[PDB]
Amino acid sequence: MVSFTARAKSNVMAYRLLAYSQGDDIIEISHAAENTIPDYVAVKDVDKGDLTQVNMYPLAAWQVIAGSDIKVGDNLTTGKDGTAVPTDDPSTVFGYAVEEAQEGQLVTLVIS
Amino acid sequence: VSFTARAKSNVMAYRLLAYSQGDDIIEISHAAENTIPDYVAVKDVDKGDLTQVNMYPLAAWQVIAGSDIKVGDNLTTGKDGTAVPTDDPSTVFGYAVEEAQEGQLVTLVIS
Amino acid sequence: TQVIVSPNIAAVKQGGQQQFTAYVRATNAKDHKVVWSVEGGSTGTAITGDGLLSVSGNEDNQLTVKATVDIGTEDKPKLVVGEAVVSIRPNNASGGAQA
Amino acid sequence: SLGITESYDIVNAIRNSQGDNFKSYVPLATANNVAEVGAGILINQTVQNDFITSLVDRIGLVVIRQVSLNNPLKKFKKGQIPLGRTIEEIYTDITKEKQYDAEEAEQKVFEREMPNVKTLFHERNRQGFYHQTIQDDSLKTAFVSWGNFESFVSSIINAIYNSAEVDEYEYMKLLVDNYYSKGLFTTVKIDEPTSSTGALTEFVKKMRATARKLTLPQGSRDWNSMAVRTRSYMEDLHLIIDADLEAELDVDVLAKAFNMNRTDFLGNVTVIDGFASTGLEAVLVDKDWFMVYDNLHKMETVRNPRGLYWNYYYHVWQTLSVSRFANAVAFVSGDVPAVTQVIVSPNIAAVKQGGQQQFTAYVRATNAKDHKVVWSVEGGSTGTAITGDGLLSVSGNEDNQLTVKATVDIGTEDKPKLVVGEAVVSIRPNNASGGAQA
Amino acid sequence: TFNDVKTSLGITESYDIVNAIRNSQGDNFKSYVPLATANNVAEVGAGILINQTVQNDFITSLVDRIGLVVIRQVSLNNPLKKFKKGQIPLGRTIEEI
Amino acid sequence: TFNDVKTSLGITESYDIVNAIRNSQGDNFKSYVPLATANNVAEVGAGILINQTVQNDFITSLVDRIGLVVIRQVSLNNPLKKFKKGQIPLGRTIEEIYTDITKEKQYDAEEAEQKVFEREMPNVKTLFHERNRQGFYHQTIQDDSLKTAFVSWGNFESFVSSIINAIYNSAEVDEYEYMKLLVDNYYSKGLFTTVKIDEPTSSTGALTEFVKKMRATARKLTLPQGSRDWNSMAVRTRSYMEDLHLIIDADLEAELDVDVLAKAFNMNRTDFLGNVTVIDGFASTGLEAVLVDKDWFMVYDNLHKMETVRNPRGLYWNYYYHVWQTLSVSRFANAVAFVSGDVPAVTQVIVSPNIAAVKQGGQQQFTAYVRATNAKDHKVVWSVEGGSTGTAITGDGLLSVSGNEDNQLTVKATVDIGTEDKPKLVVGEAVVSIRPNNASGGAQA
Amino acid sequence: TAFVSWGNFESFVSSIINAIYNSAEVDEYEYMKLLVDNYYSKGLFTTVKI
Repeated sequence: MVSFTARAKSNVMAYRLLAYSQGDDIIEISHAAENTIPDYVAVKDVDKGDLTQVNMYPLAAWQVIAGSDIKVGDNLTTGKDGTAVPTDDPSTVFGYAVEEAQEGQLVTLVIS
Repeated sequence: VSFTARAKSNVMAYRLLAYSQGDDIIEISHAAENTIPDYVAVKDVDKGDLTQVNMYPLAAWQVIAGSDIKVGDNLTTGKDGTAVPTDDPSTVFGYAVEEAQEGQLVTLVIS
Repeated sequence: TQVIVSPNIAAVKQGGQQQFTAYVRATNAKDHKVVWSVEGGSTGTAITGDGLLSVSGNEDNQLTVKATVDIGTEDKPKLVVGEAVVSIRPNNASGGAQA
Repeated sequence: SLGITESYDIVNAIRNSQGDNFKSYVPLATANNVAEVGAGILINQTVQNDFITSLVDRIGLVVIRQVSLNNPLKKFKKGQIPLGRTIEEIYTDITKEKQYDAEEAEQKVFEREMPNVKTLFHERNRQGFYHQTIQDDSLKTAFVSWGNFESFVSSIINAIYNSAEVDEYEYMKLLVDNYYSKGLFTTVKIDEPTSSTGALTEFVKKMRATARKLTLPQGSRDWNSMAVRTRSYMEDLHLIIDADLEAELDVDVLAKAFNMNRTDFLGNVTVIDGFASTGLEAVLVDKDWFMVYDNLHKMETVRNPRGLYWNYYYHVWQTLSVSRFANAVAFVSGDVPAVTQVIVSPNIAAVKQGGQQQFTAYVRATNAKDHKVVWSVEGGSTGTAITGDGLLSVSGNEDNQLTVKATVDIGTEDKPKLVVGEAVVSIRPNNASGGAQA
Repeated sequence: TFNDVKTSLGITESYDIVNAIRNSQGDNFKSYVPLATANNVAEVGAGILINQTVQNDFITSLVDRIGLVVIRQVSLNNPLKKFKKGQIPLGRTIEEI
Repeated sequence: TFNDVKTSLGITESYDIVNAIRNSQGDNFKSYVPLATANNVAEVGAGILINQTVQNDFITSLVDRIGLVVIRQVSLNNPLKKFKKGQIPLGRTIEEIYTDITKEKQYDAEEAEQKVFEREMPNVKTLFHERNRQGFYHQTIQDDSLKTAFVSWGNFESFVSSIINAIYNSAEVDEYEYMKLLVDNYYSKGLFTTVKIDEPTSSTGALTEFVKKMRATARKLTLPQGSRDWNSMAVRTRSYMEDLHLIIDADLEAELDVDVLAKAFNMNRTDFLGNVTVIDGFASTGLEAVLVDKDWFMVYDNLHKMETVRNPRGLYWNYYYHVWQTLSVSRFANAVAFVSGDVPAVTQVIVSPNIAAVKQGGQQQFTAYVRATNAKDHKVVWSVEGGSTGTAITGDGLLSVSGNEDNQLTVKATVDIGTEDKPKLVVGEAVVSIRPNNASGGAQA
Repeated sequence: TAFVSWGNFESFVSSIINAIYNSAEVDEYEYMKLLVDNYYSKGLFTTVKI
C-alpha cells in the first residue's frame, strides 16, 4: 500500500468515516460531515492533536459503524459522527451494504 | 473480497450487471441501458441462483460489445448488458482501449 | 436457555480479527437472532453483525464479546446473553486512517 | 460465572428454604462451595492456599479427554486400492430354462446363448486432506510431565482422525441423497408418520413387508436399480433412519418394542441425524450397496525452523460411490411421482447392421398401477425404428450411435411429464447386401 | 482468590526503563536498543509478588504452569554462642563468690 | 560490479596530512618530509574498501593478484555466565519460597491447660519468576556462490565456520545485555537497597569514603545472625562472603587501582571484599558497584535449538538459532546499589506479607519496613483504600475489616518526603482478600 | 494442595522446622544484646567518654 502521514484535528474514532483538509503543511483528518462522501476510514483512535498515517489502497469494502439499522443492499452515506446510514439521494452515496447491521454494529460496505 | 448475490433474471457472461435488493441477499441483473453498471458477469447465472461477486477492484474490464467500438470511445450500457459508445457524460463508465465489431469482447478502462 | 459463544478465551492483536460463533440452546423450535455486542472500553473496537471481531489498533483494555438473544417481547425484554473474554496482544505496528 | 444465565440462585433457594424441596441440602455443609465451583471455572483464576496464604494452590491433574468420534457407516467400507482409479463391478444374471428335447437337440448342439452380464464403474472422487499445526516448544510451558505433554500432542492427531470420520460420514449421507436426488431408489409412498398412530403401524408394516421381500432367497428384480435378479441377506440389511422416527416407532407400535434388539425385523438399525432431502424418511439398503474404498491414507508432516512448529497434513483419498446392483428402498412421504424411473434392458448393445435386440423396460412405479411404455429410437440417420414391445431393428446401412428410449408420460395430456428411460446402442458393420424385401 | 493486581504493586517507578530505552537519544541505554525483547524483560524481570494465570501463547486456553519450586533455605546462627557457659538442669540459682 | 570510486570513501579527514600539511610547514612534520613514497602511503595506507582491477606496471594486459587472505576470528564470551543457574524443559513459572522466623511466647502452665491445640501460622513469603525472552538469530549461508570468492578450500571452510561463529557470538552479546538489563530494571523499579555515596571520581576522599561503605555493607550482609534489611522482600537472611559479587565498571576499578591500592602497604584492608567483576555499563545515572549475592540472579534456560532448512532451488541453508530464557531477579537474595548523586529520602516502603486473606470480623497487623537512605525521619501513614464502611486501619497496621466487608482491600503504607506544597509520597502497598465469616452474622443483639 | 511433588512437600515441612531454630538463634542473640543494654541503662558499666 502507499502510506502517508496525516494529523488528526478532532478526536478520530475507529471505524468512522473520515474527511480531510489542508492544514499546516499536513493533511488533517476528522470525522466526515453528515450527508456526504468520505475519503478515508479510521481503523485506530487518534486524538485531536495526534499524528498518524493513512494507508492508501483501493479497498473493495470498508467496515464502519452503522449509524442506524442497515439492510443488505442499502445505499449508504455519512451520518452523525462519521457513521454510515441508509439513504436514497445518489449524490451522497459512497457505497452500499452487503450485510445487515444494527445501530452501533460494524457494517461491511462496497465502494461506488 | 467477495459476497453472495442471488441473481435476478438470467445473467449472461461478459454482460454488464447492476445490483438491487429484495428479500435480503443482493440481487443481480443486467444493467439498464444508458447508465453506469456495477459488475461484469464472468459466467452465466440462472435467475434465482446464488453466486459470488469477486470484489478485486479492477482498473479494466472485458465486456461484450453491443456495437462498433473504436479505440478511446467512451462506453455506457447498451441493451441486454452489452457495452456501447456514448457521447453523454454521466452514462460513461469507462472507455475502450481496443476496437471491436459487435458481440466481440472489448477491453475497457474504467473511468 | 443459553447462548454459547464459540471461543470463551481469545487473544487478538492490535488490528487483528477473530470470528465468534453463537450457539443458541433454543428449547422451542423457532429461529432466534443473535445480536452481537462488544464491550470493554478503550477505543472503537466493534464487531460485525455476524460475529467477526475487529479489535481497533489502540485497544488496551480487556474486551468482552456479548451475544444477545431477545426472548420475551416488546416492552417486556428478556435478554439471554452469552459471553466471551478477549485479551489483546500489543501489535503496535500500524497506521490510522486507511483508504 | 462467566456466561452463566441463571434460572434461580440455588444459594438463596437453600438458605431461604423453610421446609421445601431444598431441605436435603440444609444438613449438608459447604453447599455454597459446591454451588460456586460446581460447573467448573472457565478461565482458572489463581487461588491461594488456605493455610499459608502466600502459597499457590497448584494444578494437580491434567485430564485429557480422548473421545473418538466414530463412523456408523464405516462397516460399509470394502477395502483399499493402492494402484488404480476405477472399479469394474460386474454381475451375471439368470438365464432361461429350456425343455429337454432329444429330437430338437440334433441341430442345436452349438447354439449360442449369450450370458446376461452387466457392469458399473466407480472412480476415486474424494481428494481431501486435513491440517493441524503443533507448536511443540511453546506447549512445553503448559505441562510439567512428559506424559501429559505427549498425550496432548497425540490428542490432536486423533482430532484429525475424528475430523476424517466426520467428513466421510457426511459424504455417505450425501451418497444416499445423491442417489435419491436422481430417482434411483425404489420408492414406497408412505403416509406422514407423525400424524397418526395408525400411520405408524402403516409405516412398520410397509417396512417389514419390504424387509421380507428384499431378503426373499428366491431373489427378485424389483428393488435394485439395474433390474437384475438378486438377493439380500437379513444380516446385511441396514435401516438407515433418523433418530426422530426411530423413537416414534419403537414406542407407539409395540411390535418393534418387542424386537428392538433383534437382527431380523428389519434390523441392523442405523440411527442417523436425518436426511437433507425432503420426504426421505428412511432408507433400507444392503451392506453391499455402499462401495466406499480407500485409495490413500498419508500423514505427511513438515517442520518450520523459524517458527518452531510441526505442521501436519493428513491425506484421505477415497472412492465414494454406491452400487446399483444391490437392493435399496427409499420410504418416502409427501407428493411422490407415479413413476420414479424406467429401468431399461441390457443398457448397452453392439447390434450388427440388419440385426435386432429385444429390449425390456422395467417401470419402477409407486402407485401400483399399470403404465404404458412408449418405445422410440433417437440418434442415427437411416430410419432405424423400434416396435412397441421393444424390438430394435437396425436398418442395414446404419452408421451412427443409436440411443433407444422408453418413456412412460405420467403427466397430463395438457402438460406432459415424461419419465424417460434410456439405453445407447452402438452399431457393428455388416457386409451383407440386403436393400429391400418382399 | 485475588481479583486484580498489577505488577507495579508497591513499586516506585524511579525512571521507567521502557521509556528510557525506546525514547533514548544517545544516552547510556544505547546498548539496550538492539535487544529484541527488552519489554518482556523489563516488565516482569524483577520477580512477581502475586501470581497471575498466564494463558498459553499458542493455544489460548491452556495455562502455563510452574516449572520449578526453589525452597530457599537459610541458616542463622547466634554470633555470641561462644560466650555461652554451660547447661544446668538441676537447681535454679547460681552463686558467684 | 563497480565503476570508479575515490580512495577516501568514508573518510571525514580532519586535516589533509598529505599536501596541506607535510608539504606546508617546517614544523614537527619534518620527520616525514624526506620520505619519497609518503604520498602513496598516506593515501591507501588506511586500507581501501572497494577493490579495483589494478593492471600490472610492466605488462599492462596482466592483472595484479590477491596475495593473501586474512580471515580474522573473534570469540565473544559472556562475563556473567557464571551467574546462570540451569535449564527448564517444561513449565514457565518459578515458585521461590522463603520461610521466615517467628515470635517467642512466654511459658505459663496455667494458660497451657486450655491452649494445647491452638494454631500459629508460619511466616512464608514467596515470589515468582516467569519466562521472559523468546528470540532467535537468523543466519543464511549460500555455500555454492561463496566458492567463487575463494581459492583455497582451507579458506573456504574457515569462512563458513566464521559465519557459524557470527551467531554463538551474538547469542553471547545479547545475553550479556539482558543480564545488565535485569540490574537496571531492578534499580528503575526502585528495589535495590541504595547506599548513598559521593561520586568517587571527583575527590579521592570521596573514593576512600566509598571503600568504607563498601566493606561495611559487605560485613553487614554476612553477619551470622542475618539482617532483615538489604533485600526487597525484607526477610532475615544471611549472605556468605564467598557469595558476594561486587559488579563495578572499568573506570571505578582504576580509581581503586591507581589511587587506593597503589598507596596501600596492606592491600587486603582496602580490598573490595567481593568477587569483583567488571562491566562497562549500568546505563542509568549514578548507579555503580552493585553488590549482590550470587542467588540474586534467577537466569534459567528453556531452549538452545539450532534448526536448519535448505532451499534446494536456490542453493542456501537458513540457520535459525533459537534462544529462550527466563531472565529474572530474586528478591530473597540481598542486593545493594551504591548510587552516587542525589537519591530520594525514602526509596521504598516494604510492607507485610501482601497476601493477608482475612476473614470478616478478623484482624491482621501489617508491618512497614521503610528503606530510608540517610539516617532517620518518616513516620508511616496507613490507609485502607479499597472497601469501606467498617474497614479501618489504625496508626499501627491492624486492619479490623467488617462483617459486611466483601471487596479486596489495598492496605497502603504512605511516607511523605520532600516539600509540604508538592508532597512526594513513597507508597508501599499490600493486598488482602476478604473471606466471609458465616458465624455470628446476620443481625445481632 | 500447594505442591505437586512429595520431594518438595517434605522440603517445605522440614523448612518450617528450621524456622523454629532460626527463631531460637535470633532471639538468643537479641537476649544477649538485651543484657548489654540493660547493664548500660542501669549504669553498671564503667563509662569511658569518646
